[PDB]
Amino acid sequence: VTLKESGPGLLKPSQTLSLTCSFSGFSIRTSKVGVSWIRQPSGKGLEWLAHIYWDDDKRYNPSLESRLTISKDTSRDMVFMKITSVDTADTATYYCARRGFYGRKYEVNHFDYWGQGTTLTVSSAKTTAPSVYPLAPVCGDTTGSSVTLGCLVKGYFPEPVTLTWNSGSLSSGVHTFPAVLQSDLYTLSSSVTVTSSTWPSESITCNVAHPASSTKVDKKIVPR
Amino acid sequence: AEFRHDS
Amino acid sequence: DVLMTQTPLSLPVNLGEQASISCRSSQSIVHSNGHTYLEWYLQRPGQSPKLLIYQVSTRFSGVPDRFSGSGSGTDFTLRISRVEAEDLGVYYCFQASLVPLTFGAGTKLELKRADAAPTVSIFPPSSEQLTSGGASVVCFLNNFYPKDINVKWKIDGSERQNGVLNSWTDQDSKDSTYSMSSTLTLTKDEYERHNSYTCEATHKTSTSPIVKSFNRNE
Repeated sequence: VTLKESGPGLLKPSQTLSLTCSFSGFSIRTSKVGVSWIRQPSGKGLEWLAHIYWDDDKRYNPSLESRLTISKDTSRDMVFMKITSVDTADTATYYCARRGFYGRKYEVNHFDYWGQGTTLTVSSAKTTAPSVYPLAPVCGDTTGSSVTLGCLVKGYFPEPVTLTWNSGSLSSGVHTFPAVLQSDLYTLSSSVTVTSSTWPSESITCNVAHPASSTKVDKKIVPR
Repeated sequence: AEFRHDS
Repeated sequence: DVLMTQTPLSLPVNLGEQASISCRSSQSIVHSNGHTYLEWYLQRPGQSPKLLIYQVSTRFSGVPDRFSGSGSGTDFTLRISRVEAEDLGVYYCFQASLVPLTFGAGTKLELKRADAAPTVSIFPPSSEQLTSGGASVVCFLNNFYPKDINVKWKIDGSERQNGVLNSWTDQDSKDSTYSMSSTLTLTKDEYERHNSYTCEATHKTSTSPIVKSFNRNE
């Protein structure tokens, strides 16, 4: 038994989301399993959206129901979800979950199989290259035994970027933070901590690639 | 409202 | 609708110890058909949720017997007898008796370790950003434990709540600490109006505020 969700990946606000869940390894028709859609918004837990029974009866979460339509095509072994008028808050991973049971105990049902999910980001942005900015300390903050440097990767779309330090040779003492979507664009940052004897006497460079915009930028961290 | 469970 | 309240929301443990997670529903989730549709799901880091327990106390096939579910009506408990590395992740209780079906907020079962103070570092805007018309100030708070931390920006002594973008790392796989990045973004003109920039943190490892500052003119 496998479940596979498909979705557009990116939408602009106000568009309609069309999701598909495709089942393998059993028959929706024969099994009479119910199917739900469940989502996980960015930085939140799980939320149940909608469920469809074998006979096409449906149930919805009132919080979103007015925007939701669930449907199925048994002959294709597929279940569908439409969500109208998407906006930023619909940025989430969408899971298809089978409400299976061990035969023939229809009443002892539960979400036994979940797919890998399909992620959606909702943004008005077109492809946008990041601005990459070196973060050097003020002079007072370079008097100790270590120094922390950083790199700010601001205002790009879509994900991902790849950030490395000295072309990947500098890996210890690095913290690269997950990207965050805000005002329709992503921002990411990374810090690296090295000995005071290392920098600024040796060079430290942030390397940033954003494949969607075909950009690659190296920013040397230079003392103020 | 109760969720439907078949038997 | 049925609120599902899990306690605690964060549960640090040592591997090999017992763990206990409580789930309270706001009303009875005994269904009219006689069953109580209380389920427990585990989402391991970077994976899909998986079923652990159904009908309050029945383990799903493949789930080890160190897991046990108990309770009745509104009062439910998940116990793990001896926590293993594959058990770490977020645990959700879930009721499927009433519509909307509802999850708890999730309980993160995480590795315990000794407290550690953040290494805090603050960064003025880069020359490059300033020339473009913007001004971001960045504060890193690195390698701290526990995860609970309050970060405040102050500009000329006044708290700045707006224009902030925060990001957090997941618990470190080797040293089990957390790190945070906070970016306060202004216009160049706003940045040039003000003098002192401060990143202030409250964490249990210090009896006083953890402060890093700079003056724009220095």
